[PDB]
Amino acid sequence: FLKEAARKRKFHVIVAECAPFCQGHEMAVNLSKAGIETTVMTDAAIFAVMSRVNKVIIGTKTILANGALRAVTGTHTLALAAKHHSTPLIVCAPMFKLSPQFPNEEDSFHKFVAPEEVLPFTEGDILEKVSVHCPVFDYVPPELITLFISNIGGNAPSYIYRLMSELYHPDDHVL
Amino acid sequence: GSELSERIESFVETLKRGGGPRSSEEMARETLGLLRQIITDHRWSNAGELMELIRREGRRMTAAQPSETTVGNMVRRVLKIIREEYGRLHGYAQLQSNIIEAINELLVELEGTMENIAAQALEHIHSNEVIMTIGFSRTVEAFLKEAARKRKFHVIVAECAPFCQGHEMAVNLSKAGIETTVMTDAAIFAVMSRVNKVIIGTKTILANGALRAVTGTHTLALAAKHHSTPLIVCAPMFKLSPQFPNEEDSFHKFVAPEEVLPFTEGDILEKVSVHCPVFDYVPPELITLFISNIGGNAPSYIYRLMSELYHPDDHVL
Amino acid sequence: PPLQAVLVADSFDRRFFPISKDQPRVLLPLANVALIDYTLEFLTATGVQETFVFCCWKAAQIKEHLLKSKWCRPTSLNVVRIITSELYRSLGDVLRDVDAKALVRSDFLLVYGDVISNINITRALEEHRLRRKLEKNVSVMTMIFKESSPSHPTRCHEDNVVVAVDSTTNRVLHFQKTQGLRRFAFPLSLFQGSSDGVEVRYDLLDCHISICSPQVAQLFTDNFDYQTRDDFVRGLLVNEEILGNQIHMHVTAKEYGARVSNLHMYSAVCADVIRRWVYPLTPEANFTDSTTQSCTHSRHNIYRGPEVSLGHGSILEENVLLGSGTVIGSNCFITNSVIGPGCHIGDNVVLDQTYLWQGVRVAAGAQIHQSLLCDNAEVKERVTLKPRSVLTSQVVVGPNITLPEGSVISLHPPDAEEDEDDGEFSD
Amino acid sequence: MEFQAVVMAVGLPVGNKPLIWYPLNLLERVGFEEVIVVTTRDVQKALCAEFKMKMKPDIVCIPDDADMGTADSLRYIYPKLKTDVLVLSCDLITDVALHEVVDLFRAYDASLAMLMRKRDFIGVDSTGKRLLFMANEADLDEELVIKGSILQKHPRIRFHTGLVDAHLYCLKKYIVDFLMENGSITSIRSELIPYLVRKQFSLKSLDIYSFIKEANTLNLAPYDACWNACRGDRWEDLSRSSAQIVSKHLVGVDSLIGPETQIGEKSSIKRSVIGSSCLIKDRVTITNCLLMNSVTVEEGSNIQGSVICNNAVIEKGADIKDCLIGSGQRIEAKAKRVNEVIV
Amino acid sequence: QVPTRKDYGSKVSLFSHLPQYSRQNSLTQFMSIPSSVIHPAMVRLGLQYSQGLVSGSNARCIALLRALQQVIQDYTTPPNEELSRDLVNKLKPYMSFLTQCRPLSASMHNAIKFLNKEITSVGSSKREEEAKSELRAAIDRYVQEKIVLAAQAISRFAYQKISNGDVILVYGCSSLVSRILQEAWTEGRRFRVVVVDSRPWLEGRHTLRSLVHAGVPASYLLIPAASYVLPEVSKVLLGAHALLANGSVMSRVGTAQLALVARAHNVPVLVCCETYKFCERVQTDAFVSNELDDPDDLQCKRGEHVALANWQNHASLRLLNLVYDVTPPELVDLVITELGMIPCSSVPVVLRV
Repeated sequence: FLKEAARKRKFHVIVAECAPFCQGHEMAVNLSKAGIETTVMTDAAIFAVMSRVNKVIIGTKTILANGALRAVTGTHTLALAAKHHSTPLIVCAPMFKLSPQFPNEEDSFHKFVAPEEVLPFTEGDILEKVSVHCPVFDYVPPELITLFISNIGGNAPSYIYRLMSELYHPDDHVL
Repeated sequence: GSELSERIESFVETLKRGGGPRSSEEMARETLGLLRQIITDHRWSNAGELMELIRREGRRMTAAQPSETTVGNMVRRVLKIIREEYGRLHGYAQLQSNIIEAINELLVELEGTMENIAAQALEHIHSNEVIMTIGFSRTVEAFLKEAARKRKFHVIVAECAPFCQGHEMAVNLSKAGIETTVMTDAAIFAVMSRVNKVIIGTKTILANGALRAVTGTHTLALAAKHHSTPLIVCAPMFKLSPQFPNEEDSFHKFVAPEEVLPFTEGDILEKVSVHCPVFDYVPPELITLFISNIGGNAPSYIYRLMSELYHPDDHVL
Repeated sequence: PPLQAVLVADSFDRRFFPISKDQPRVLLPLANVALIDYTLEFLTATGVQETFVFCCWKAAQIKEHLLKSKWCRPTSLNVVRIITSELYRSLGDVLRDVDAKALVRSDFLLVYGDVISNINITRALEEHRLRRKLEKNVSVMTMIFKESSPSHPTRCHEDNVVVAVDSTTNRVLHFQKTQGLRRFAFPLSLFQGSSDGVEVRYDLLDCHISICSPQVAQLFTDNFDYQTRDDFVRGLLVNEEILGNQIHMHVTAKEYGARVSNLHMYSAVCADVIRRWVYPLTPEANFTDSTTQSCTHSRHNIYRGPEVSLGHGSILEENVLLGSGTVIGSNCFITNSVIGPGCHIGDNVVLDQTYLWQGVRVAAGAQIHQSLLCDNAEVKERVTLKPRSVLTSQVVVGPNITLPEGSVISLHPPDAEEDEDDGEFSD
Repeated sequence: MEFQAVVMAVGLPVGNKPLIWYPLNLLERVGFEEVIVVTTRDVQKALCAEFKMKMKPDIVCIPDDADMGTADSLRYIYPKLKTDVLVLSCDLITDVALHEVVDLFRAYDASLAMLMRKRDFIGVDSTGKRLLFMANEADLDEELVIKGSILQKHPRIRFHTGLVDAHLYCLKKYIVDFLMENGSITSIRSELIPYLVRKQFSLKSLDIYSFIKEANTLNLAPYDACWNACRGDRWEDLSRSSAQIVSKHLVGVDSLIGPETQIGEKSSIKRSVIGSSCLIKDRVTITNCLLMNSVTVEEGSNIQGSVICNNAVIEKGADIKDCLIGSGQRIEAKAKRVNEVIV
Repeated sequence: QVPTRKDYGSKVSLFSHLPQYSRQNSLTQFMSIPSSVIHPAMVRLGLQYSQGLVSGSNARCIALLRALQQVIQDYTTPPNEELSRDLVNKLKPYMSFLTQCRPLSASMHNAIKFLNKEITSVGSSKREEEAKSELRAAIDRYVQEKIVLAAQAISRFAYQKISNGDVILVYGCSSLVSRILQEAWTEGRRFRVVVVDSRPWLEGRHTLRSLVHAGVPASYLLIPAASYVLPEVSKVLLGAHALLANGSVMSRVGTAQLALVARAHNVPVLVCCETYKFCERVQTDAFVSNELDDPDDLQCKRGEHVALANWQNHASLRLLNLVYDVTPPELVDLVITELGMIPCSSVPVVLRV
């Protein structure tokens, strides 16, 4: 999306990096390999920089039957920020990232990965009483997004629960 | 003696109708001159008698054009100063000269509040930025072409409609190479998404930060509460008043309806009850950061400042 | 140099009858404020320090109101000299006096008895003095006119004026009234006299605030036929051969200048002073210094004097005024009206676009629209009226007595279209 | 096409070039590929070919009978016409932006657009386009009886008394049809326009628009204005002596003569507009005027301020000033009066 | 052969890509007046689009379609050519020229698209004249059903949501609100409009007139003071000179701001829009597509002087005045289209399927 919509213009791309294990960093290298003015930052100061940002393009993992997608971690706090500064949330998800379940259907809706990436084993004794959570998928609510860039065009969080019936069936929710 | 009364009547008259003194600085300044005149050229045995006298004259000066309180709060501060000097000399002989020297202190401070604000400016602005104001205040234009000689931002001024007053600023600031863009007030929100902060003036700062500004700013305060871009309220400290928002809403200044709907319109003026207010109230909670000749402050410090300057008893004036 | 200004305290086409028999046309409280005060305030603001009020019809009362008023007090920056003379009854007589008694240095305004305005003539006055001294006394009177549109409810059939003015010099090349006329007439050789292009013009409300040089009274007293400024300018504009001395003009954009000549234009300018069209003139400013007129201006122009105490559940639509000490009835309905100081009101009474005045009293049940009620016009129950249904001076109306449109009723048998009573008969 | 390249003029091909070519190349320059023409009408029916000698190989035209009014000529030419019409005059030498005229015609759909370049006093709109009451002086007695309506409609009527017209009218087809229905009028410029502009008042309105101008004007047998119009167009018409052999020997002073430019000396002329096919190279004094083609000069002719016509051989120290030595007078040793010499 | 109208002074930072045109160099100066290139009906349409005589959405679409009727039913076909090819090929420059002389609103775009589909419908099946008169009848049935019947059904709908005793509020020459308020006053249903307005194209005068000439006790006050009336404006009834996919109502620059102050003041909103202004695109900000007009009209005769007479001689004064902004669907509390009183969040589906 960006490195095609930025071979005409040149502008500000503030790539946060996923703190559990840096994910946006190869993103930044790949973007900069065309010179797009990419600024990498640690995901803990978004509410600092959010007020000098215009369009919030977030890449998501999958969507739901509310529009309330769940994406790479730290996107829910980015959504709370980018609504506290009322910027748009220009999601970019093709069709096949859309599953007709509902938000509170999965016990541990997230996907906890090995806490070894949050407090590596080489730490020591303090690893005896530390519940080192690591939920690498966070759950955006419905009302924080505004504009799905699906590969049919733009859409809104209330032209999704019909993309179900246009793509799936009612009784394939449980599969 | 009668020269007192004649300059009083001249002041009251040019208050009721007279355009100019332009900068509220100048209104307060000629008010202070008249205050000195009253407070040297009259008779009073006790100081409380002068309290009562100046209270009478301030009551008349404010109930003349209650839409303007710079003169009213100047009267209230002078009454505070007489309270001060009487307390100092009670816990009577020459306190007159003490009054006059304190007033001269007040006046020399007033004459420099604008440069205080100017010097305080540059700690809030930095390049690659876009700033939005409204209307026209001398304080704000001083602010901006002060911060302009160090770096070149992009100011976006929204011309008020009842008077293209902001227009003037947009010319003035264009005479510092400052990237001024003039937008029609309606279109505020249309560009509210690319204004990193707003700088608004006032003509009053009521007793809870609920300023009262040129019309077309409550919309600005709300569109900047929305985007959470901040309101730099560049209000020199002397613009306060110990009055509170909800008071009989003879609060705006309903200017002649010729500004909106010209008289040459025609017959339709039979029942078209036109309106034209030039003062939009603004509530506190939208106000982010006050500036003043003391420094920076929060809309909660304004009550401290009001209990500071104006002795809380003379709010009825 | 100074600027004296004459206030001709009565124009001399006596029309407000029987209104002009209880109190003069100038003592008329437009909005609880004698017209004389609006005139004097216009004078004081526009730059005047020197006024002379030549009062004719019961001038004693115009004085007794004026002397104890503001300007006649020494604290005024505008000197008023009540030059009273019950001798004459034509405006030309006033002009001939100010000629013979040498009461002008130069540039003395001429204002009628009741002009309502807030015009700043400083631009007009500057151009006046300029073209005077820059063309050596050729000018006589520099007229000032308010841009309007031919149907605004102020300029009615009475004084719809028509001008033929130049483009740059702004002199009145031609002039005529249109009260009962449907065509127009000019000389072609006049347009030869202006080859750059004359301009006929019809969108000018006449402010009656044309600035008068001393040469005005000069060229006036030479004749006797001239007896109204209209006649004056007609003469100056027909004698375009021998020293015509073109009357000059100037059109204004913003400020509002009109004259309460007739009850229709009176109601128009009342409901247009209420609507703030003449800021600062608006009764909350109380430019007439008196605390019996503290108009605590409210939302929707619902004015309210001190100590009002209106009724119970009574929508006041807009433009309402309420004089001091009044009282309104429950489930009343006022709109666009004006009430008077200390004037009772009854229960279940609608008052649309009316104009009550001082002392009046309306008991329950009545319904009044577009009318007027002069002083102390006590009224019984269950009474309706019609557009322009004036009355005057204590004429109690009996119950269940509907009146048609021009229902002018008062004490006068042969002038008022009925007689004073407490029913609708028994002269 | 939807527009019409029609012309209208009576009473000719004098001047630099024939009086007809200038509107022709005007039109063919401002679009108007085809060019409709109404030719000789005076007494004959044969000068069409003599008008057919224009460099542009496109011409459509008719000759006619002795006397025909302009309204009469238009009702006459009604048959072969089918659309929006644009009447012009061979007697108008202007470089106007006519596109603006048809602009103010089309944008507002006014029934008729006229042009007037600074008799003929008009009363026009408060904003400069929609004329309201036009006439000439001798039309109405002494007054301007302005119908109270049109002042109730534009309470600021701005006038134009010191102004001359141009006679170039774009007329909607339906007014052409209604005119053809009516067989009383004869003159466009006199009685067509005021008829419309008076019936404009009393939805469908027959709006009519006027365009003021300060560029160029029309000319008749008093070509006095035409000589100076051609003075300007000699700055214009070369791209809007001149186009011939250029010798630069004698006094060519803002002058222009066609081919056969006799190369001689001892001759002079100022503020001149000369013609071609002339045996004028020998000694002569100034002219200080314009003149048609086919002239001659010899033995120090002291001509002045007049018109040297076509097909003449005049020479030998003459004395003339403000006297028309035109068609049918040519001698050598003669001093002419300074008054109006009919020749 | 199609010239362009050059820029006018200096744009704004974000709008170096948006267009900004001048109200004086209408291309009708440098086109051969007997326009054998563009049908003079189309040129007349473009021109009287420039000067701003016809303004509103409905009005502009009616004008475009009347010009298309006027040219089509007088179109001439070339031989050895298919109608639905030769027509659109002979037509594309006309739409290009119209865009040049003035941008195309949403209504006009959807009208052009409908006409393109309708032209693709007909073919050599009929001879030229048959399909031609057919196209004409089709355009006329469009002009009927999509706007006139639209206004009718929308008035019948909104007549439910106007209570006897309240007020309403409007914004500018939105034809539908004029019709709604009028027809809602004829049925004995009392209210009291309070129009607002903006500069430069002060247009609220239009609805103000059209109301008082029909007995609607209106009131007028400029838009920056609108935030004073809302303590009493018991509804809000905006127009919508466009509609977009995500419920982002694109309208005149004041509607969004007004709706925002209305939301914050706690009074309902009700846009009104028929069902062809739904352009099939989406826009989330007020900058990706707007139209800067001839900007030299901001200057006011305030006091004695035009405050910017030398608008362009300053090196760094740049004036914008947008025509449309895009109010977001968090604020649009209704969309009264003829398909129903659909709330704005559910518009991406109704008007699309």
